Amino acid sequence: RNLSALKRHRQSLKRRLRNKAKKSAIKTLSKKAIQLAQEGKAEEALKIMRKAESLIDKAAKGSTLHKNAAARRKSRLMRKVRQLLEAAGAPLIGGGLSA
Amino acid sequence: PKKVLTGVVVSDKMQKTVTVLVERQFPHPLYGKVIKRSKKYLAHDPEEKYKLGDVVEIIESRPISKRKRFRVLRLVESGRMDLVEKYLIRRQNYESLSKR
Amino acid sequence: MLTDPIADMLTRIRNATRVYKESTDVPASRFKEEILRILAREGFIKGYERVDVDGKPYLRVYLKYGPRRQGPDPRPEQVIHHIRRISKPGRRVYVGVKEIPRVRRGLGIAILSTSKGVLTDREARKLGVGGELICEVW
Amino acid sequence: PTINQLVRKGREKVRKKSKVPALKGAPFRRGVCTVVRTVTPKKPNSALRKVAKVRLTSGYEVTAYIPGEGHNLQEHSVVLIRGGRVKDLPGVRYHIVRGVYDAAGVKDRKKSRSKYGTKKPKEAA
Amino acid sequence: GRYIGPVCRLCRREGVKLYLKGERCYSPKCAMERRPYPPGQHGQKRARRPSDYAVRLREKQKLRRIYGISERQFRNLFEEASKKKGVTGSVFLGLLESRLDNVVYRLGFAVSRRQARQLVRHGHITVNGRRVDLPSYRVRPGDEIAVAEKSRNLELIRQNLEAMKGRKVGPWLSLDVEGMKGKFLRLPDREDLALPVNEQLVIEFYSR
Amino acid sequence: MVKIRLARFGSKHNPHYRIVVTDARRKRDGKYIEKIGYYDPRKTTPDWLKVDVERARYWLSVGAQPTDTARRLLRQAGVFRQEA
RNA sequence: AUGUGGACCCGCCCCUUGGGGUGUGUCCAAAGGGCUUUGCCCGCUUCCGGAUGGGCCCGCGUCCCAUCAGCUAGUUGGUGGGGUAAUGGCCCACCAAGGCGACGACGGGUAGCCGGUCUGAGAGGAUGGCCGGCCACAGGGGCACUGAGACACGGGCCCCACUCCUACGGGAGGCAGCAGUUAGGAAUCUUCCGCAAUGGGCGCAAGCCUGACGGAGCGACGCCGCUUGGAGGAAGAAGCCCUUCGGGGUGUAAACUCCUGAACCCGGGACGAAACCCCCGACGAGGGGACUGACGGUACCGGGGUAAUAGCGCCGGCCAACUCCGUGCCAGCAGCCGCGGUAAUACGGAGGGCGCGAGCGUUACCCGGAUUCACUGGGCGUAAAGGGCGUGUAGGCGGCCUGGGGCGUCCCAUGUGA
Ligand SMILES: [Mg+2]
Ligand SMILES: [Mg+2]
Ligand SMILES: [Mg+2]
Ligand SMILES: [Mg+2]
Ligand SMILES: [Mg+2]
Ligand SMILES: [Mg+2]
Ligand SMILES: [Mg+2]
Ligand SMILES: [Mg+2]
Ligand SMILES: [Mg+2]
Ligand SMILES: [Mg+2]
Ligand SMILES: [Mg+2]
Ligand SMILES: [Mg+2]
Ligand SMILES: [Mg+2]
Ligand SMILES: [Mg+2]
Ligand SMILES: [Mg+2]
Ligand SMILES: [Mg+2]
Ligand SMILES: [Mg+2]
Ligand SMILES: [Mg+2]
Ligand SMILES: [Mg+2]
Ligand SMILES: [Mg+2]
Ligand SMILES: [Mg+2]
Ligand SMILES: [Mg+2]
Ligand SMILES: [Mg+2]
Ligand SMILES: [Mg+2]
Ligand SMILES: [Mg+2]
Ligand SMILES: [Mg+2]
Ligand SMILES: [Mg+2]
Ligand SMILES: [Mg+2]
Ligand SMILES: [Mg+2]
Ligand SMILES: [Mg+2]
Ligand SMILES: [Mg+2]
Ligand SMILES: [Mg+2]
Ligand SMILES: [Mg+2]
Ligand SMILES: [Mg+2]
Ligand SMILES: [Mg+2]
Ligand SMILES: [Mg+2]
Ligand SMILES: [Mg+2]
Ligand SMILES: [Mg+2]
Ligand SMILES: [Mg+2]
Ligand SMILES: [Mg+2]
Ligand SMILES: [Mg+2]
Ligand SMILES: [Mg+2]
Ligand SMILES: [Mg+2]
Ligand SMILES: [Mg+2]
Ligand SMILES: [Mg+2]
Ligand SMILES: [Mg+2]
Ligand SMILES: [Mg+2]
Ligand SMILES: [Mg+2]
Ligand SMILES: [Mg+2]
Ligand SMILES: [Mg+2]
Ligand SMILES: [Mg+2]
Ligand SMILES: [Mg+2]
Ligand SMILES: [Mg+2]
Ligand SMILES: [Mg+2]
Ligand SMILES: [Mg+2]
Ligand SMILES: [Mg+2]
Ligand SMILES: [Mg+2]
Ligand SMILES: [Mg+2]
Ligand SMILES: [Mg+2]
Ligand SMILES: [Mg+2]
Ligand SMILES: [Mg+2]
Ligand SMILES: [Mg+2]
Ligand SMILES: [Mg+2]
Ligand SMILES: [Mg+2]
Ligand SMILES: [Mg+2]
Ligand SMILES: [Mg+2]
Ligand SMILES: [Mg+2]
Ligand SMILES: [Mg+2]
Ligand SMILES: [Mg+2]
Ligand SMILES: [Mg+2]
Ligand SMILES: [Mg+2]
Ligand SMILES: [Mg+2]
Ligand SMILES: [Mg+2]
Ligand SMILES: [Mg+2]
Ligand SMILES: [Mg+2]
Ligand SMILES: [Mg+2]
Ligand SMILES: [Mg+2]
Ligand SMILES: [Mg+2]
Ligand SMILES: [Mg+2]
Ligand SMILES: [Mg+2]
Ligand SMILES: [Mg+2]
Ligand SMILES: [Zn+2]
Repeated sequence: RNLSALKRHRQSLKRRLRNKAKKSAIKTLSKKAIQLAQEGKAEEALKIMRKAESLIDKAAKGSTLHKNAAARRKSRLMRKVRQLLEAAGAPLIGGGLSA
Repeated sequence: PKKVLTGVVVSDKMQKTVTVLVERQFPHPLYGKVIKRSKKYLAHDPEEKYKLGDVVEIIESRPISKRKRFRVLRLVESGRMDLVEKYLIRRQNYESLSKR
Repeated sequence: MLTDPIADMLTRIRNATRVYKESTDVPASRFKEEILRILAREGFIKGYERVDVDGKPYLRVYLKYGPRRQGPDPRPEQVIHHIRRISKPGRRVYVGVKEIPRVRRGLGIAILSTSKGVLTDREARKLGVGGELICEVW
Repeated sequence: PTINQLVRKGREKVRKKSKVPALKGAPFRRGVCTVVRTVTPKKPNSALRKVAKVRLTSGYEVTAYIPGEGHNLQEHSVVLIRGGRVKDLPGVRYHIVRGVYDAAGVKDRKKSRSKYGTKKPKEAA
Repeated sequence: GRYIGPVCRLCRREGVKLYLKGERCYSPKCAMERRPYPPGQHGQKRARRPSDYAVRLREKQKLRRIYGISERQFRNLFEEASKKKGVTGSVFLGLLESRLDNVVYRLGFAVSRRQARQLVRHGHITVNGRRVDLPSYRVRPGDEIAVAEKSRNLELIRQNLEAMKGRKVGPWLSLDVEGMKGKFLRLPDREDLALPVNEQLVIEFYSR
Repeated sequence: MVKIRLARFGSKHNPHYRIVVTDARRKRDGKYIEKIGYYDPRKTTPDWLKVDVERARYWLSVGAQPTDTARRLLRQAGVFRQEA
């Protein structure tokens, strides 16, 4: 009785979860780095931000996040984590930052 | 080109923001008499220098805020509380139009 | 007080003419002047003379007319059949060089203030200007 | 006035009141006859003009004139309203079209049959 | 379609012979000769002074009744004329005269414009070699109107074509009588025919 | 992609295209960016084809894409004949 | 994993509102399928351009009622955040108390806006229907997903209203797509043909889909073109009208005589179609070669060939067209002025006449005439119109001379004005 390209929606369902799943990981990881960069642990912090950075762009290639959004994320991120580690912290690694 | 306008400040009472009063002269579409008008603008003063009377210029800019899309250009003729008074009495007289 | 002096001039004349007099005195200006002038240059008037009256300057304007007609009312034709202010303080009249009068089919003459001064319809067209139409005369 | 005033108010734009409001920008409007009777016109003359009171679509009930000589309209008779007063009879502002719905044309009328809803008669045989 | 029926009532009514029949409207008796008074019961009665409107009216109809066309087709030409250059009025006659069926009357292929039309309509007439059956054709300079082949003969043409030997056809006209063909040469100035009409009034009329 | 194609004009049974540039998702009589000549597919006139052949290649340069029945009327205008 | 190259933080560099350049650190790429296969082709991934299509913002313009005169809590600004392709009070905190309005806010009524369109001498006035550009909606609402792109007519979830199916065991639908039905209404069509052409989607391409479109169908709804004939034909029959009974009219009208010949019958028969593809050349440039027409056996061409529908309005004045009869303020007409009371050119019929003609009238509405909202282009002693009289706020207007500025105004050039 109808168009069988309703798949186009059923297709969306996968693309929905798939790109949704990655997207939760992005933030829950992004979570970590922030808390850590606030408690001096600039070591384990920039291990995550380095992981954060990769998590984003890796989805950016695909159809999830795109454009200046990764940039907008990553910016305000290392625009912040570093601006936390100013609380002594000591740049345990430039392993994220062109310090 | 970005619009260029010239007017008087009537409000400094916003933080780092001001209100510029712009006039324009032109003839009436049907009756040709040359007439004036006014529009207020909310001008950006990110270093609250400009103040009451500052006959100044402003320029169309990216949306600083709602209602607020003009940055100040430059002072032209500071101290003009005489023009300001016109805006003031006019708004004052409004009270004596209160439908009572 | 006089809201409009230029009108007052024209009107002073128009009043004077309708009783057929020699002269017509009127308060002085450098802008009333180069407005008259044409009226002599186009020979609507004899002409004038800057004079003073009671210590105060005026412009005795000398009136032309025509032939002592005959029949009842021998009063001659006027030179100035008609004259009226156009642009006024109540409503200023400006025109591009295109939008410009054909007063009484060439027989009449407009008078206008322009970027070169007190031209006429004919002149302002040829200089290519137009401006504040003062008045029309015939 | 003066020119200043003209900016302050302008000139007012007259407007135009209809004289056939029962129709609503319609050429016509179908209705149903309530009363069918005769009335006396303005002193000017005198007679017994046939008018119907018509309840139409829009709940409206207006007096409509019945023209020509005789008709076929009792009470409950579907009708069609035209537009155009009578002048003699005050209050009436509408005519009835003939030969449409329950109102029929004028019998044995030979001239202005365009009105009077009268079909063309046979002349030869 | 066109007017059909009583014609001679119209050489009259208008009160002026307008040669609308074949030879009759040219023979001693053109609906006017015998009875040069308006048609109907009220014929031999003294006219009352016309209205200015009435005067203008009669003048228009006359002209139209001469060329014999619908009021439809007629007025288009007036407005067309009314729109054009300079005189934007008197030119009118030029547009009327460019009508195929009109020309054919002048070219003496027929005698009544009514007869002319039935030819064009039956397509016994050709233009520049083209079977043209449309009495409204605005012909122009140098266009050529000739009898087609299936009809070069025909009793009705020959005598109608023959009797033309006598008169100087219009300045704007030309005719190979033997060759059965003519040329629209030019636009007939107002001069080129003093019609019994005062076209000034037709203008005056149509600006109601 | 942007395109070059046949935009119908004229009348019923009296075709009279207008050769033109627009978006492939515009209407076939919709708004265009630039007209480049006409085409009566009924050869009812000498001037029954015309191109501004410079512009034609210009849009073709930047990335226009004519139709399987628009190139034919541009191939027939030496747009492709590319010298030696 | 590779990194041309790109992104992010800090630096200086230039430039300048997050533009460009670079330094270091750290993150990012993937794809194969088909062969005239060993070479090419269709695809893949990063970056910069181009072009096209947009998003957001700004100035000016855009209806009626002041018998709506005061409005405002995300209200206004700030700071910092959240969010987006990105600005922003867009959302969220916190801080400040601002923001708007007689130049008409707020409220109410109506409306999709424009190119255009109608009228008008113009200035205007009126209007937005087909066509084109943009906005908005897809039963009423809300929401997000996928995606370059939507919050999506013929995709999805939820609520409501409504209708339908069912062994009732429960589920289903969204014509404002094309036709078509119903209801409402004074009123608006075929449940047609074809992708032949144009355009669009997919594919290397054949080819496929296309109620876009190209045609056909219905409706005098409009514009246009054409027919119901032409020449002849009487001092001018009959019938019908008047009649001062002498006559006049219809009327060259008919008849009648010649001529042509709409229709219809026969034959022929399109344009609209040239490319995609195919050959050689490298499938490119090139010549060249080939298939396909829904409309349709249609228009048009030839021959044959028949005198073949006319109606509607008006005929007191304005306003063109007049006489008998009937009627007797009755029956009736009417756009206004008004006609009918036993002699009606005004009713009704008739003869005749005027006016258009497959049309003629009517009603409704817009503009004109109306210079009767008057800018162009009007008035206020008695015709409608001077505030009962002051003082005065905003506002409008402003004398004589010389400078600077050149806002208005004026000129030129240029872009734009689809
Ligand atoms: Mg997305
Ligand atoms: Mg009476
Ligand atoms: Mg009486
Ligand atoms: Mg009548
Ligand atoms: Mg002219
Ligand atoms: Mg588009
Ligand atoms: Mg080709
Ligand atoms: Mg990798
Ligand atoms: Mg940079
Ligand atoms: Mg991939
Ligand atoms: Mg395989
Ligand atoms: Mg887009
Ligand atoms: Mg808050
Ligand atoms: Mg903030
Ligand atoms: Mg922000
Ligand atoms: Mg988006
Ligand atoms: Mg304002
Ligand atoms: Mg108001
Ligand atoms: Mg509302
Ligand atoms: Mg609406
Ligand atoms: Mg408009
Ligand atoms: Mg016009
Ligand atoms: Mg016009
Ligand atoms: Mg206008
Ligand atoms: Mg409008
Ligand atoms: Mg409408
Ligand atoms: Mg529509
Ligand atoms: Mg549209
Ligand atoms: Mg519905
Ligand atoms: Mg959809
Ligand atoms: Mg939806
Ligand atoms: Mg939408
Ligand atoms: Mg649907
Ligand atoms: Mg439908
Ligand atoms: Mg119904
Ligand atoms: Mg329907
Ligand atoms: Mg249709
Ligand atoms: Mg197709
Ligand atoms: Mg195609
Ligand atoms: Mg393809
Ligand atoms: Mg295949
Ligand atoms: Mg299908
Ligand atoms: Mg189909
Ligand atoms: Mg169609
Ligand atoms: Mg038809
Ligand atoms: Mg009808
Ligand atoms: Mg007789
Ligand atoms: Mg007789
Ligand atoms: Mg005859
Ligand atoms: Mg024969
Ligand atoms: Mg054949
Ligand atoms: Mg094909
Ligand atoms: Mg080729
Ligand atoms: Mg070939
Ligand atoms: Mg056949
Ligand atoms: Mg034949
Ligand atoms: Mg017959
Ligand atoms: Mg006959
Ligand atoms: Mg009439
Ligand atoms: Mg009339
Ligand atoms: Mg009369
Ligand atoms: Mg008698
Ligand atoms: Mg009697
Ligand atoms: Mg009588
Ligand atoms: Mg009497
Ligand atoms: Mg009458
Ligand atoms: Mg009568
Ligand atoms: Mg009769
Ligand atoms: Mg009659
Ligand atoms: Mg005035
Ligand atoms: Mg008056
Ligand atoms: Mg006064
Ligand atoms: Mg009185
Ligand atoms: Mg009075
Ligand atoms: Mg007084
Ligand atoms: Mg007072
Ligand atoms: Mg009082
Ligand atoms: Mg004052
Ligand atoms: Mg002043
Ligand atoms: Mg001054
Ligand atoms: Mg320009
Ligand atoms: Zn005759």
